[PDB]
Amino acid sequence: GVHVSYDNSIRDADGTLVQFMYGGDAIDITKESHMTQFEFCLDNYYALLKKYNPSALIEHLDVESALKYSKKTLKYRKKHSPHYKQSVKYDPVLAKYNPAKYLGSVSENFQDKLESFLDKNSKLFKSSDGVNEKKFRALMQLKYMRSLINPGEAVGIIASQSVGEPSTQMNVTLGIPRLREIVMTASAAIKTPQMTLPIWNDVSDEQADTFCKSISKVLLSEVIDKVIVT
Amino acid sequence: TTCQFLTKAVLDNEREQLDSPSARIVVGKLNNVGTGSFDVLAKVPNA
Amino acid sequence: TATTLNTPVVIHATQLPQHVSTDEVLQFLESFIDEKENTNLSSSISQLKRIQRDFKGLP
Amino acid sequence: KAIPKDQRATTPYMTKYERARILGTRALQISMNAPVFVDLEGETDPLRIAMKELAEKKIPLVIRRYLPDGSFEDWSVEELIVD
Amino acid sequence: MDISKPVGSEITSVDFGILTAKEIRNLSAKQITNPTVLDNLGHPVSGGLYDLALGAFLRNLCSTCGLDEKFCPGHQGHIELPVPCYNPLFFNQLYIYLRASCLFCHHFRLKSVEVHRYACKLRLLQYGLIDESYKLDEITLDISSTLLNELKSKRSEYVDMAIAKALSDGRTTERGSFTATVNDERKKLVHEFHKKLLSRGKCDNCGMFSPKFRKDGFTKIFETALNEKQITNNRVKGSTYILSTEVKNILDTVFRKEQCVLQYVFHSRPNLSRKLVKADSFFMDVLVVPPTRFRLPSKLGEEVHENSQNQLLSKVLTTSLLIRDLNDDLSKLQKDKVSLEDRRVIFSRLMNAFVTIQNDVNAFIDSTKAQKVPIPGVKQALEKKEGLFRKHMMGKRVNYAARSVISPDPNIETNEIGVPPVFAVKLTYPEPVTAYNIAELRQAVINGPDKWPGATQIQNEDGSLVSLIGMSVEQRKALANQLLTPSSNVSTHTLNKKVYRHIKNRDVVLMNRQPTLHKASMMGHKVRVLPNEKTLRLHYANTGAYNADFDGDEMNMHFPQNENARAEALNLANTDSQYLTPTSGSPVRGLIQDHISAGVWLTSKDSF
Amino acid sequence: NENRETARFIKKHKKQVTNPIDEKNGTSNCIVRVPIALYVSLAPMYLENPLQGVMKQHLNPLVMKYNNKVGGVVLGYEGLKILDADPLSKEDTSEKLIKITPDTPFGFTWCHVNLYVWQPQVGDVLEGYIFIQSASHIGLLIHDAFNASIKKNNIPVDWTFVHLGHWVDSNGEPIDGKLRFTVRNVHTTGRVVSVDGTLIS
Amino acid sequence: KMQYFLSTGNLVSQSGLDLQQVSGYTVVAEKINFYRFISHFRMVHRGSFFAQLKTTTVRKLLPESWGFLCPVHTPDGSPCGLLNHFAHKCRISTQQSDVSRIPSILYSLGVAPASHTFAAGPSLCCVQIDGKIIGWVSHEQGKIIADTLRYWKVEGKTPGLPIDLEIGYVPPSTRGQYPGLYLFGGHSRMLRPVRYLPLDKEDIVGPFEQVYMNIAVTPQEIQNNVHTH
Amino acid sequence: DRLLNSSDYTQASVCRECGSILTTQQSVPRIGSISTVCCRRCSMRFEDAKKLLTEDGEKIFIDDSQIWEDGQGNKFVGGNETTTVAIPFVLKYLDSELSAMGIRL
Amino acid sequence: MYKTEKVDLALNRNRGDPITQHFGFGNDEWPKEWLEKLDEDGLPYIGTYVEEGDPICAYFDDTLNKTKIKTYHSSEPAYIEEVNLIGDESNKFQELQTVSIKYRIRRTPQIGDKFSSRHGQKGVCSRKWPTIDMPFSETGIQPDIIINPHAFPSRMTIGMFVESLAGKAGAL
Amino acid sequence: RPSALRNALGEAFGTKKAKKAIADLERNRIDSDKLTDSAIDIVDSVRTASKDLPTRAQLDEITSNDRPTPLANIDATDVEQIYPIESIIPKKELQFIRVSSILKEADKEKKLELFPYQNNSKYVAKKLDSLTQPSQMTKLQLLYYLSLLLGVYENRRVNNKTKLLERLNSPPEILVDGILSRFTVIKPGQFGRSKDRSYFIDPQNEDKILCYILAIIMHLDNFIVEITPLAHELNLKPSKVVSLFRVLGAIVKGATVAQAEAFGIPKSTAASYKIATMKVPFKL
RNA sequence: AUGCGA
Ligand SMILES: [Zn+2]
Ligand SMILES: [Zn+2]
Ligand SMILES: [Zn+2]
Repeated sequence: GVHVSYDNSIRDADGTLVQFMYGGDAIDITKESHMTQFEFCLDNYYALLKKYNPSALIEHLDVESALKYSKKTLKYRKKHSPHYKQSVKYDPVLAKYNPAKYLGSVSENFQDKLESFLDKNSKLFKSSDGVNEKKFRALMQLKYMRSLINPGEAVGIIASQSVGEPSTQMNVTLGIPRLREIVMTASAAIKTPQMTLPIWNDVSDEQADTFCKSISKVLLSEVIDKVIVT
Repeated sequence: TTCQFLTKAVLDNEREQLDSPSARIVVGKLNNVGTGSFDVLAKVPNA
Repeated sequence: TATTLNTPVVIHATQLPQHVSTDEVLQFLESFIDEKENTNLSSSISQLKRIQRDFKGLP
Repeated sequence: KAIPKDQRATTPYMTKYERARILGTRALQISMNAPVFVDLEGETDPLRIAMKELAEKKIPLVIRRYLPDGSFEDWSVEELIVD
Repeated sequence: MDISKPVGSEITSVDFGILTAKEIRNLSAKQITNPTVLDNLGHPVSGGLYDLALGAFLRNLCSTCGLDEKFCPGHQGHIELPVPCYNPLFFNQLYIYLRASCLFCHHFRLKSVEVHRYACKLRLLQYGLIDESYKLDEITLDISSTLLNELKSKRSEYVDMAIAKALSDGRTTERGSFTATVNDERKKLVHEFHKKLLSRGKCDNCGMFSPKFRKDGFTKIFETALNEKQITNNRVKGSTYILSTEVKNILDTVFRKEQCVLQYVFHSRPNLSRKLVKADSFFMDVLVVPPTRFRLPSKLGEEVHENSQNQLLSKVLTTSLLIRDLNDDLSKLQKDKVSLEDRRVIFSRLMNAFVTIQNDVNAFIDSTKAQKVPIPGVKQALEKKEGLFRKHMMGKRVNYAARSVISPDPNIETNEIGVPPVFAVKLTYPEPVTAYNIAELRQAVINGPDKWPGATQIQNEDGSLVSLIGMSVEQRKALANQLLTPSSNVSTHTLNKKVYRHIKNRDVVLMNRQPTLHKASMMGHKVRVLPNEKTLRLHYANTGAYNADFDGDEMNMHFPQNENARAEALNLANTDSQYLTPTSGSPVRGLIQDHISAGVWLTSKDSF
Repeated sequence: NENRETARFIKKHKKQVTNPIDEKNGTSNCIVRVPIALYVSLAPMYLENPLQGVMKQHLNPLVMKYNNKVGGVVLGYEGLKILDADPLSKEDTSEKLIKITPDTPFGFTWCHVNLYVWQPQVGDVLEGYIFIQSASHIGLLIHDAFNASIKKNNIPVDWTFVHLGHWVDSNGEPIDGKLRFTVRNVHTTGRVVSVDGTLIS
Repeated sequence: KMQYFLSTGNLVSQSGLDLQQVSGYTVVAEKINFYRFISHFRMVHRGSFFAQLKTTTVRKLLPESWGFLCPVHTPDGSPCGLLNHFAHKCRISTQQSDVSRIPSILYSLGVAPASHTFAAGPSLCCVQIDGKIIGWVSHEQGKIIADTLRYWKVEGKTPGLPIDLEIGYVPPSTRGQYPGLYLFGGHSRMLRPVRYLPLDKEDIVGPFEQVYMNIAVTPQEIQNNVHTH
Repeated sequence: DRLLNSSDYTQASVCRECGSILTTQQSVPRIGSISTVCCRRCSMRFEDAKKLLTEDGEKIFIDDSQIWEDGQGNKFVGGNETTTVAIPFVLKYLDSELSAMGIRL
Repeated sequence: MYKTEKVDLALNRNRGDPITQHFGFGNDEWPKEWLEKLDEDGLPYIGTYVEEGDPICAYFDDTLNKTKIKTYHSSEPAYIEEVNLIGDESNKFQELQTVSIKYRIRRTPQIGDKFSSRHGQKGVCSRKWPTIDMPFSETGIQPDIIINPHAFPSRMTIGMFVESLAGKAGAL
Repeated sequence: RPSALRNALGEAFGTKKAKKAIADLERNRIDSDKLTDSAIDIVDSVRTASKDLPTRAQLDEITSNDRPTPLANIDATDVEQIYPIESIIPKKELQFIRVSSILKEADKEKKLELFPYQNNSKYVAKKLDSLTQPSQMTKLQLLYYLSLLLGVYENRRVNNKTKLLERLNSPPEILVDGILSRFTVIKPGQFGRSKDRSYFIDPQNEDKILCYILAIIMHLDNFIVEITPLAHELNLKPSKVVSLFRVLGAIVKGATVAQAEAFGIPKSTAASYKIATMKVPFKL
């Protein structure tokens, strides 16, 4: 029952919404592979410009509304580039503009990596024929819009097979029994329930060994040498 | 446990809204996913 | 003649019928017959003209 | 259920699934003697003919995109960017 | 299927609900009464299991439809169960509801206003008003009848307010409110409801001491004695087996006296049907009779195997008729026979008979509810490992399909599949004939079914089928000049003829391997008829997507019959749409073995 | 309750009107115009004659034909209206829209049309031109369209035979031309529509 | 009735023959290949009921099977490990013999008769013959009897001592198998030849005694004071 | 197309007034009557029918058992898989039902 | 490939008021082209080519007053190897109601047939390569079988390599 | 002994013993006596509930049953009066079957022009030899009836009136109408009638007709029928002939000395020579 | 089910 609504939200065939975006970005795995290989795409810039020629499409939508959000939020977000003290005044652009309609509505993680690439490639920008970060960035955004997951894609099933099929190739429970222990039974009784504890930078290794002994359970049996009942 | 779900369904007087892809298969209905996520109509000349 | 491709699934009136006068009947007949003449239905049309003649007085 | 034209908010592009269904249904129509609005240009496969009709957007079909509420947007082929 | 035969009455939803014996009697095509099945070793017993009212048989027409075995859809008869019994399917339920009553008042032993409390919650959850469902608990105040009625007033007012708001706000509708969370809140509520229902170990509304109820498991309920402290307390308030009949007579009255709450207790959504909640819902006063069409014996090649239903049903008729005959024997004793304890034994026959019939009907439902490897009942028919649903609904056999061991072929496209001419001559496409395909179909007809781009059959536009299986070149020649004939019936003037043409180099086909581990393992390939082949030819590039190897692996070839499925098999399922896996998006399709060593050798700087 | 179900039988099986004799000298106004809603299929081949498509498809075979629901022989149709599948066209648009099946190229539509129906009832007094005269019935033809026959059993013994000979009326003169009769029944279980007249009421 | 049971393989009786299943006992000789025909008669099954088991320790090839079950003749699929195959040199005892004379020789060898022994424990070796407990000795006498027994086995002068007797010696072992000298001569023993070096002649060994026996695999690997065969 | 259209696809009768696919029957024809689809729930016993408090003309249909009925002429045909019909076999025994929806009702 | 058949005339053996079915004819009206396959005793000529649809025997039941035949229902043609008349273990049965017919189905090596070395390196025959197109050695021969080397790196069927070099030496 | 068995059980298993004991608990006293009285009242309720169905079997045998037969006269004091001619040949048709011309006609060919049916059967040759007196007119009428039934049986595969008519010799319409109405399942209808009268004879009707035929032979043979020769003559299954004769209630067994002598069959084959007979005390 | 191809 789990599929993509036309609004990009993940709803069940019941109608119950499960996620508001696929992985929170609505990106298709079958597209992503090169979606973050910017330099290569650039070496084949003119070809991709021939695929995603914008002049056919630049007439049907807006390339600024999201870019405007990018200006106010990109400023304040670079101002807030501590985690729980978030830029709560600005949700990500994917919340504020249909990624299919205003080119530039992209995960902030992808936006940031892309800009940082454009800055780190000013020397590639000293190797181009004339390409600029607005023309290349515009192209890569258009790759992003054209890489989005289609309305109605059976992504629930796709997920499920993507977990089953590779699990055929298969101190704590690993592999299939572990996945079973989670996915299949949601067992409140792990076979090897563990809790990882970060120890402060100041915590010496010897203090840590003292604490390791100091926390472990100690049964009376553990100290008993001999019991004689007469 | 098909019969168990049968019992709880009848006792509820449940109505199937025919959403499950499987359930819809049971009734021989175009699946609602993908190409069945929508309907197609036709534009016809009125004059 | 047994299925949808020839016969409507369902027919329902939305109000109580209206009792067309002889003159309204004749005006409909003349307009309908003329529009149809302008196909075994023609034979029923042949009967409609006789009805028209009977709605004229005499076949 | 009628989503106002002023209010249509969905992807201007034809989904792969929408395009697929359109091509099937229109092909099926021509194959059931729907009047072809494009040059047959020799072709005999109704499916490739419907593909020609898509290339010219001569297709006279409309997509009803449903929203899980049940509201829908009636879109012409002649506007949704085919690809 | 034919595209030429549309329907426009599609099912939009499915309501579930209990039948009723009077409904069955009105619809029932017949009552089957005779425990005989066949007679004189070979004849269909009148008004028995194989009465023609239950469908057509042996060239005998359906006595309810007069239709042949190949035509009569069949009709469902019915059995009038002597005494009322217990429905296995709800037996746990009726036991629960039995434990909830008062035996001197015949109400639920739970506080009436608290009950009303429940009814309120279940009404709000018909509309799924969850926040209000939690908000009801706040209504608060020896407790006067004026005060208990004041709680009933505030609660009813609360119902009216939450409804008036939600209906005003359109936050629900006349049709109720239905969501997954509403269902869950119902299961939790109905559970806490049942726990409070169980808490009363004596009546509160009436103070009465209900007996402890014991059960055998599926055929008897017993009514336990009480303690003299409770008995004498009953004086101031002034284990035995009981039949289903007494259970029905008590529970009916209890179920009516608490109909006002139970009305909302037994529906998760608004009872638009104004359905009375009847105790006869858990009991079977009658038994239906399925169509014989669906009760035919399994004859596989020579062996005729009896139907298991015939056997269990004959067991029901024998037991029931014996019990009716015992009822005749007491109707004999019953003049008066003042001291003939002789019946003290036929009365043992009555008790034994009664448990017997109940258990045997149970057996008719579920073998695992009766008392070595007995014929399966409907519960066994529906589940085990397939559940009629899994074995014939969630998966089926299919037509237009072939299976064969695959053989490699590198010279075909990577998107094609090599079809051997046996399969190329035995698979057809239902081609509507036009002015644009008249030439091709006229030639295919000329070839006939036993040649290349040929055709096995011709379906007229009148609906009739004309097989070309044995027609001569002359006969096919005559039909070729008739493929484009004019209309004949205005009933059919809109259609055009169809030709069941062989599969050819322009068709798409859906190849599926064994372990359907992922959707990428079942793709559509473009058909390429290969001469002088007998095995499915496949390009190597696909074998790492099927996880296939020519060791002996066999593949299913599906030929879709429809432009919707053709367009999907040429555009979506097609190999080109499968260059990446959705698991990871790494390409799963590339050259293999020898081609790899060939690239390593050819691309060496040493290669001139 | 048992009167909801009797309300179902009388109120569902109720008859609307009893078409009277015009001026009590004509015929019963069994001809009536009724606006309906029908549900028809549309082939693709009528994409250039869609209103006429529906006509040729469904409405043309319906004329001169009995409909159980309307209770009579369709006298003609008026005002076909395709219900647009998509709102706003003060019903008016150079093109309409229709739902296509999710399996076939066929369309399904709502339609609103006025019907011209011949809705006779039992007891109506009608006049007919004698079709035939056999010793068990009198054949007549209503409007030159509807065949009517009055069988011997429903005829007054006061009628007079003259020999398949000839009938002489109750007055004592042989019948000729037109006959005035009351409708006893209308039969429709076969080939074409049907009827039944009486001379005793 | 035996044609029916033998035609279905559903052997059923009021005692159940002390067997875990009522099917699968019969197989079609399936002569599609002479290899298959001979393969049928050296195939042995662990039984259907262990085929039903979910685990694999039953399927695990154990080293005890050396010389008795084939390490490579095993089907692939559900039966894997369930359908074992006998070694081409394996034999099956079909009779029992001269067990009556073995007590006499043991008594001569120093076994105390169980009425006289009056002792029992892991601290002492129990000499048993076919599940007839005949006596107790020191564990040292356990070893002396085992080896001298093998000498009188390979010898030809003690007819009360059939060549095919299996000499189960169990030495004393910390938490080991409970000690004893369990001889067996009865039916269904699996027996296989090995070459006894001290008398340079063939000797029949079964899988029980093999556990504690040092059998060199070839003459050049015979380790001093270790491999007896 | 695969799990239906090419397997057990059947255009089957359902009662537009009952919503069931197993009460449906072909009514028996007569000297003046063709075969007509009837729903068993939607018919009246010719022995009753208010006859004491009470005809359309065309609501009487006859069974192969010669039984006259009033009504039952409101059922139609819909595309489903034949196994669906197989379900009433078990389910109708199971004391449940289909309310097979359609257009207006 | 041999397929053996039992042709029984005692399907219902039935009470025992009759048991007359006899191989042969009576009405003459049968298609005399059946003699092209079935001898005047109702049994096919041993050696006969049989194809799907061909009559495998002809018999006569007095109840039907008809000469009936058992049709052959198979995917492939065969040849009749033996026809065996069974009167044995019977009390009288002289009417010859049981006949066993053996079919000989020739099986040519064909694309899709499985082949294996003695090393479990199994493969279907992908194609029957033209002799001219095969590779020919300087000894003037072209191999019988070609196995792809790329199978070995996973299988490590090196015993097969030694069998190749041993069979070559041992032939020479 | 069961109790003792229980003791054995007690020793063997605590748990299993518990289960059996539970069974005992389930039984309890079973019929309680006070409970029994209440139950009796319930039985009265059952009386109302009870499916007052009928005699079950007597009614079925009397009425339509495994195969229909002519109406037997259970009170007949002579076998010939069990199935009178009017039961074999309906009164309405019997009054119209006048065979006087057949008795008076000496020429076999002219008699053939008088027969309602002509076929390949030897029956007419067999019965004709014995019908020489006018007193046998009734017997001759029965001969007429077999001929008519034979025409029906051999053409039971005919599915329309005209094709059936093609096999008969201008038989009285009343005979065809009666046979089709009560011994066949007519597909009724004026729609079919405008083209022709179409119909079919189902297997149960075929069984009925065959029973009527055996009834005819039985009457003309004074209720003593040779099984073997009849089966051979009619091309019927031995099991079918036996079953059908038993439906009529005849006793079929090996010939008596008198029967063997009269029929001229070896006494040694008498036990294998099946004869059908009818007696005074009617069959149950 | 026994066995088996993958
Ligand atoms: Zn039927
Ligand atoms: Zn109470
Ligand atoms: Zn209904």
